Amino acid sequence: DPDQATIDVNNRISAATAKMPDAVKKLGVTVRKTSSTTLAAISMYSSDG
Amino acid sequence: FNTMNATIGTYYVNDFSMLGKNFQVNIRAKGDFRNTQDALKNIFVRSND
Repeated sequence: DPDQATIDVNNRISAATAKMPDAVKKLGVTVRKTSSTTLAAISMYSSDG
Repeated sequence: FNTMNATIGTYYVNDFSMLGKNFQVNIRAKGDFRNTQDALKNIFVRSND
């Protein structure tokens, strides 16, 4: 389950935000669920210039 | 109070990284006083002048 695993990592980041440098705390460690690959790639440009 | 916590208690200052860990900076006092009334004649704090 992506969510059961996600909110299991969360319960370890906040659990270990004590053994943490103070400078990384202020900007906040971010946890998210997203694939390690790339699904697609869009390109936009000017057809004239 | 900042002088008070740094002499009889423990003042958490900041942190530094040594040997791959992250240590806090605590400021205690070595301390070898008779009584507490005698210890109050040994803790100084400057005025605004």
